[PDB]
Amino acid sequence: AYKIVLAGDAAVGKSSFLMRLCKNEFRFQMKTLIVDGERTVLQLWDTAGQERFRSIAKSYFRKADGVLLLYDVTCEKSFLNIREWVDMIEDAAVPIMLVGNKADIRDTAATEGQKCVPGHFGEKLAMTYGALFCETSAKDGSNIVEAVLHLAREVKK
Amino acid sequence: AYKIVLAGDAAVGKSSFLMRLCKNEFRGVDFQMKTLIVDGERTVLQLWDTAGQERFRSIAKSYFRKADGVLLLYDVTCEKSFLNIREWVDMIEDAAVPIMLVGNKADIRDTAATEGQKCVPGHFGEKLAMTYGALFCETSAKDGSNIVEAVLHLAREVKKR
Ligand SMILES: Nc1nc2c(ncn2[C@@H]2O[C@H](COP(=O)(O)OP(=O)(O)O)[C@@H](O)[C@H]2O)c(=O)[nH]1
Ligand SMILES: Nc1nc2c(ncn2[C@@H]2O[C@H](COP(=O)(O)OP(=O)(O)O)[C@@H](O)[C@H]2O)c(=O)[nH]1
Repeated sequence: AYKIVLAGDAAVGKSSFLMRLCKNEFRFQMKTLIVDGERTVLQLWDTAGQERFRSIAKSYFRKADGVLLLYDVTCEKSFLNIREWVDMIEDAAVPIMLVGNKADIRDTAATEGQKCVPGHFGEKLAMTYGALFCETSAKDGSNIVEAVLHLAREVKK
Repeated sequence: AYKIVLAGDAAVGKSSFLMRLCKNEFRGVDFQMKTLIVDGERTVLQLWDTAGQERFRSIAKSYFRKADGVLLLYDVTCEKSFLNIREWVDMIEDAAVPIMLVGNKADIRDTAATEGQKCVPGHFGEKLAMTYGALFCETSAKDGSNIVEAVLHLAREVKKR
């Protein structure tokens, strides 16, 4: 099994991402992917409930084969804090997949004149880090399985 | 595209350097594509900086490993930023690459010296660059002095590897 860690600030949607991926619903865990030819099993750890414990995050990053690092496209601070998480991963570690989650609210946010992190900011930040990038919605399921497959393919190298 | 990172202490003028270079103006991650003519040929640069991330040593190192070259800035009117050049060079040499040492804000040297404030003379900048085998240049993001020239000098050394 490949050990995959979900990290990012509280309230970015880590628990929701896992439930959508594993149980297909919105309100460690095991996940079998078919990646290219092969059956590929993931063991999925998350830092939800424990985000403030740097030592726990760091320990997870040490045992990780790969990291899914979420921010929330509607929460600017969660995107600013990506630097805090990546520094911890670079020190303790591994493929990183940067995920702009909650992409489904962007239209609502935009309509009501509220600020969202544009996707190209995430693409560019991810590029500087040598990280993959993906926008997802744990709510409507969009890109959820695809983000994890893109990470798994990079881990299998 | 050659990958070029700007580094150095906060407030040395990394953003201002990039904005002057890429947009010819002075007023997420700073990230710009820039085409230069180096000798005969078109040469594409992928440029970013460590503004907002200076205190993250693991990220800095990751950036220095990924760079084809570094523009490393200090502020000629701020001695501490110059002394810290030695910390930055250690990280760059530990990580990996051509370095261009840039003494930025050269336009303020007269204002500093008029007001009794200490500045780093270019001779000291050149001497530190020679210690490390780095290129050296003084620049001003504010008035545009030597900004493109610095980058071209680095790009030539990067193409030579
Ligand atoms: N609209 C929307 N809400 C989401 C999404 N993902 C999570 N949420 C909501 O964001 C809040 C925080 O989500 P949660 O999964 O608990 O985040 P965690 O703290 O990172 O584990 C909850 O109210 C979720 O319903 C998403 O993709 N879209
Ligand atoms: N006078 C002068 N000021 C500059 C120059 N470059 C940057 N600054 C100013 O110094 C401050 C820090 O610059 P900034 O680009 O944000 O530096 P950074 O933290 O390294 O990215 C800003 O207020 C700039 O306007 C320069 O060449 N001359």
